[PDB]
Amino acid sequence: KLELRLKSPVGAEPAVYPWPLPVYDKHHDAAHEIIETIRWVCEEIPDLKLAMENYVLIDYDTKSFESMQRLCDKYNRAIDSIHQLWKGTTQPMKLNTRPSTGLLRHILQQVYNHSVTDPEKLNNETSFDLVAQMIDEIKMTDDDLFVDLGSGVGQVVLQVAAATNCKHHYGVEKADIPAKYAETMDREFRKWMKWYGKKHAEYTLERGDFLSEEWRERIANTSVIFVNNFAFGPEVDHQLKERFANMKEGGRIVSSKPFAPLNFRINSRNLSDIGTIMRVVELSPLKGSVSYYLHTIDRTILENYFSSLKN
Ligand SMILES: CC(C)N(CCCNC(=O)Nc1ccc(C(C)(C)C)cc1)C[C@H]1O[C@@H](n2ccc3c(N)ncnc32)[C@H](O)[C@@H]1O
Repeated sequence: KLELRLKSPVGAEPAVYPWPLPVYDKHHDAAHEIIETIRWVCEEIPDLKLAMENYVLIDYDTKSFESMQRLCDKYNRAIDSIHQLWKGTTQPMKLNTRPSTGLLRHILQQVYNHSVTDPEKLNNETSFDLVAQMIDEIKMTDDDLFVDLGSGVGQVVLQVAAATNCKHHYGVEKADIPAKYAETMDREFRKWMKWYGKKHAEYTLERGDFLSEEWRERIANTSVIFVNNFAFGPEVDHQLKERFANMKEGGRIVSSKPFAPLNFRINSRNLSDIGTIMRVVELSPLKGSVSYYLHTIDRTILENYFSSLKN
């Protein structure tokens, strides 16, 4: 039990890593998780950054236990010192805050790397930045209800719940492997958010089938749906159209394949198509990453067709 330990900046249980430090995949290992965690805690707390300014931006040897041990001791002592500074007159750091996008990206990486330990069993990454663009574009409020349809190991739900104020966030997933992993991710996410002292809106990861009778009314009372439908066959896409027809006004759907055409002009031969009750717009892709679509339930376009004929 050689070990490295990192103290929480808010008194939660320390993160404990074994030595030699594990490798996650060809591009991520525990050594760098540690270094990046330290650096993010220095951004969280400016005094900490000052206290180890002469240590945080030097490229330690991640293969020497002593070099890594020196980094963690330097950090752990600085934390002890900050916790004393807060005991005095100096006020602590706020505990109600949401994590910045950078920090959240780092947390979700370590949560994933700690939860999904054999990513071969998920055979049968860059989703974070795409989801982040969408979070910036699709404004959400404490009124809204969020769902990720086919939520996987849950990371997109975790991202949105950490970023927005919605009253609730849901993921729904039918396969047992990803649902198993989702339970761990949930566990880890709560651990590390506590560890960093950061807030999240409420969320739930469920096992279930979003095309079932139970989910019909749930979809109808959902105001924000994300669905990566790029590989759904036409049966499933037709099933979802049926579900979305019952959505309240203003309800939003963001997808990769559109559920109604952009050009849709309403006429007598198509007046029952879903295109009659929703605006559709193509959303800008991220330079580095391809088409995404925003559907907003607007029944007034049906109204304007009936008002027009009535003239
Ligand atoms: C590809 C989709 C469908 N899904 C993605 C899992 C991670 N979530 C995710 O990528 N969300 C997301 C990401 C980006 C976007 C945008 C690009 C911004 C539009 C939108 C959504 C895969 C999971 O859906 C599950 N799924 C598929 C059908 C099925 C079912 N009817 N009920 C239950 N779960 C089911 C399937 O078992 C997979 O675990």
